[PDB]
Amino acid sequence: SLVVQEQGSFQHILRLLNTNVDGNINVVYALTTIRGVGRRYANLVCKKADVDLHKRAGELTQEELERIVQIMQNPTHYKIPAWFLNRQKDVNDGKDYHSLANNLESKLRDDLERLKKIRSHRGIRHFWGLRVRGQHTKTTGRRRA
Amino acid sequence: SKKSHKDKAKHAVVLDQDKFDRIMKEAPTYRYVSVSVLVDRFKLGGSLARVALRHLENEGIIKPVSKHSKQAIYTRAT
Amino acid sequence: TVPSVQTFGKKKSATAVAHVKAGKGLIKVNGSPITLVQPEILRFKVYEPLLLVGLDKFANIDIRVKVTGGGHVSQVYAIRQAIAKGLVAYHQKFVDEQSKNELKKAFTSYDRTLLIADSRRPEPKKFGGRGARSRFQKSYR
Amino acid sequence: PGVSVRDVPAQDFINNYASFLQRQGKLEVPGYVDIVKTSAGNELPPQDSEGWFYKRAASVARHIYLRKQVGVGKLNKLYGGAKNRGVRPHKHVDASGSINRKVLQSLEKLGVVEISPKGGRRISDNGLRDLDRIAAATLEDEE
Amino acid sequence: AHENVWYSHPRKFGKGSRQCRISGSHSGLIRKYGLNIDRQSFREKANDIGFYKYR
Amino acid sequence: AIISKKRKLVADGVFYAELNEFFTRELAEEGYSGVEVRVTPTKTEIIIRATKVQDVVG
Amino acid sequence: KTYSYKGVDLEKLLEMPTEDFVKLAPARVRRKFARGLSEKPAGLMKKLRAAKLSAPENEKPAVVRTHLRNMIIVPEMIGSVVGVYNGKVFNQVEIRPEMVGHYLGEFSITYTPVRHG
Amino acid sequence: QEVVIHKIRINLTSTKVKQLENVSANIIKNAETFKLVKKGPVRLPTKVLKISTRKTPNGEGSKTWDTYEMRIHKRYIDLEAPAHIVKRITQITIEPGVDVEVIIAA
RNA sequence: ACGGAGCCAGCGAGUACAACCUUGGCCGAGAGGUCUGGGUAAUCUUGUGAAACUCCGUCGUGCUGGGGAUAGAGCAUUGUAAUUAUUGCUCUUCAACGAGGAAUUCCUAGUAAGCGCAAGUCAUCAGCUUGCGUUGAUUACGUCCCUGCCCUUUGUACACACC
Ligand SMILES: [Mg+2]
Ligand SMILES: [Mg+2]
Ligand SMILES: [Mg+2]
Ligand SMILES: [Mg+2]
Ligand SMILES: [Mg+2]
Ligand SMILES: [Mg+2]
Ligand SMILES: [Mg+2]
Ligand SMILES: [Mg+2]
Ligand SMILES: [Mg+2]
Ligand SMILES: [Mg+2]
Ligand SMILES: [Mg+2]
Ligand SMILES: [Mg+2]
Ligand SMILES: [Mg+2]
Repeated sequence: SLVVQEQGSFQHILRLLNTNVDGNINVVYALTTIRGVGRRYANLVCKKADVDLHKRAGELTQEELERIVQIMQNPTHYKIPAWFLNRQKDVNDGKDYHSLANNLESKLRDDLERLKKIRSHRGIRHFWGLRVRGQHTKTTGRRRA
Repeated sequence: SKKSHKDKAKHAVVLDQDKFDRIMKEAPTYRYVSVSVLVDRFKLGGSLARVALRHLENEGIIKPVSKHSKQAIYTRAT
Repeated sequence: TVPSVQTFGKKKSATAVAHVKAGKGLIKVNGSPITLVQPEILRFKVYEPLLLVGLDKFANIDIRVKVTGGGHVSQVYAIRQAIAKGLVAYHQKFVDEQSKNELKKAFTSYDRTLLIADSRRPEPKKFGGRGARSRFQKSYR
Repeated sequence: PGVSVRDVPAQDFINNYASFLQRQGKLEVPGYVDIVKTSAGNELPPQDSEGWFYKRAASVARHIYLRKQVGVGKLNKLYGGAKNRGVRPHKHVDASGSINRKVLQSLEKLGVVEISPKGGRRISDNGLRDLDRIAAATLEDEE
Repeated sequence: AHENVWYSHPRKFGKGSRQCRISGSHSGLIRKYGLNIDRQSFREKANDIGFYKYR
Repeated sequence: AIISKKRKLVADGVFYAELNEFFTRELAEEGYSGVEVRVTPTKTEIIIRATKVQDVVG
Repeated sequence: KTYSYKGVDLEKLLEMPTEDFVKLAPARVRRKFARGLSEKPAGLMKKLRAAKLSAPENEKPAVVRTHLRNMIIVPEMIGSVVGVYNGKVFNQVEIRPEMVGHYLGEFSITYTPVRHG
Repeated sequence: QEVVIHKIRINLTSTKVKQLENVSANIIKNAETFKLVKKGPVRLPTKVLKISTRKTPNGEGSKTWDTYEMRIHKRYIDLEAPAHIVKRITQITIEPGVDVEVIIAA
């Protein structure tokens, strides 16, 4: 039934991977705020972590929070396949990984400078900062700065 | 764009003991209470509003008359 | 053998054929009880013939209906026509024509399409647009 | 008196039969459950964490009971609605075939469905009796 | 025109793989039922073929 | 051969168009007027309506 | 870290069997090599092997002009000096270790980028 | 000696109707003349062929679209008849145009 | 909106001197693969079990689970050839967008609109077009006010004709 919900324990501010997460949102749809963590991946990591999907992110204790942040840092060990990974097969080492909030941003930037250093058509277009997937640019965007 | 919305939080999604008592007291004296009628009085966010509504349908505090999805009609019991 | 007749109703494409016999009051559309027509909205509409006649006026008459074509609610209106036409056909072939007159009077006093088929039908679409009587748009510049 | 599956509403019967399969420890659950969205067109995995597979299996059981026989591709075309193709107009996308194949294999293991001569899987005597039993149970639950 | 070079590109499929059987024009062909005629020589010879204005 | 009957009739129409266009192309000097095709159970007769019958026969 | 492509360093990639990299080399390369590719890359490969052999071990190999923009860099090509056909000039690409996987066309810009204003 | 029954079938196709009807009626009448049993000249749904073309040959102007169609009919007929009688019947009186096919269906 | 549960259509089209429609069964989460079967067609695809919609649940006003463009990483199929990303799938990133100025477009009943389906373009692709069906309305049922059209009368210094 309904719960009085642990008078004085409804936390509002959480710091997961230096992300200022709020608590009143649903757990999966609050963790989706963290970069590299989408709705689907957060939903799966919540299902594997045996915590209620309908349970809110404001009143969990720290043990579960740390258990999931462990789960979503080495996913493949926990019956998460190669897919569901932020950087599949990871073209640096061949070891499929799942980059996270700041790691995703840093590695995306590093890939951008790699594409510059290689001086590839895709990389040179990134240097310009234009359409790269080859679409028609007669009217695409027409305003970026 | 402009800071014209000025919309506050305006909702507490999960009840406390105080709001529990207010809900269980003001449950009668209202001929009609819905999900959004319950939201109107600022006492719940709204996702838990229907939770509280069905949880007031445990000892027949409020009788239901129509039980359609997204719209159930609840009238105080006497 | 048992007095039995066969009718049908239509809505835009939808065809509901009904076989009606002298039985013990069976209303089975697609081998299903009438209380269980899916839409959940126009359910009372299939009740419409029945409830204008009054179930007490037919209890040893049974009806089984096979239907196809059209949409859901078009299918429901085909059900309406099929049941009404079957009942009136049974009355006028076996009981009496005063009964047929009184049933037609009771029916036609409400939703005239109860016994008559909806005669107005979709028309072909044409070029120069995306509708049968619609044009794309004009620019001038 | 006599009762059949067609004589009870689809939704209440289907939920009740899914719960009935929930009670029995039968109907083996494949490994890749809890992970799959049952179709590419869907955006997020089923809200029902556990028991949704039993719901689909029950739906397969009733859906085979209605007609003569069906196949996994047929259910794939039926299962799954429209895919929000980003900006593109919503089309019809076939559901995941693996989930339906495993559902039908598990239903064969339960003996509620077997291989039909025409090609596909048709209802079984034991299976149709079980469906009649659960339909009677649901009908008596209603009244 | 070493035979291995000239005309070596395959035309199994695509626009240029089919001719009009009337003028050989690749543009605007009617491939339905293997008419293999373009739109307009077809509208010329269709009343002779058997197509007709009905609606 | 194994051809769809609808496609068989379409091919017959194309055949008729070819024959008529051909007979127009040559027999103008002999006054071509029309061509007819009768696919008989055994043979496939072709009739020529022409002005200069002496010339078309040769 | 010096450079790692897919876990194999430049030390092994420099002397690396091509097919053992075909087990690597994401889906498109695998499909290409599963269908087979053609004799023309074989000729190009032989020409570059000869050119690399004949280079005097301290100067970069001679420029080999090449029209095949549909080509992917094989591991056994690093350091080659190939002019890919931009249309007018076989604009130069010297085969860096990261060339592998990417196509030749990814470095020959067929259009000169536009300048407005 | 082919007196035994063969369950023969006659398929028909015609871009027109009048000659097809005449052929079917003639076949039925000949069968009655030799007094054979049959399934009636069951009609087949009008196989209508429609293809649309841009009526302009170049592509300018108000968008005009034209539709060219045929309508073919099959009308298959099965005969529980012996061999040579039905062969003689189906090899006589075939007016031009109407394509006829014969199958033993053995 | 998203999850589940129901489960209704029609026009089409479809392999031969070449390789289509694809059933059904094994696989893979998927796209997709494989084994076999029918169908030259009211037979088989297919009753194209189509969406929109119907019921029950989660979300509850916050650029929010709306919105999915823009970016990376992989896996697939077509193609001799996918790089300037062919296309589909997996994951993540999440833009602008608060029902939009002057103006302007289409429409009177199965009609507008919403929703799809099939066919044409086809190796592979649609945001397109052509046909089809589905949920199926508001508002007239009239007038020259605007834009024109028709017939008559009248005037003109116009006739390559009020540009
Ligand atoms: Mg241009
Ligand atoms: Mg429309
Ligand atoms: Mg559907
Ligand atoms: Mg669905
Ligand atoms: Mg829905
Ligand atoms: Mg939408
Ligand atoms: Mg969404
Ligand atoms: Mg149909
Ligand atoms: Mg957002
Ligand atoms: Mg829409
Ligand atoms: Mg076009
Ligand atoms: Mg003058
Ligand atoms: Mg002037």
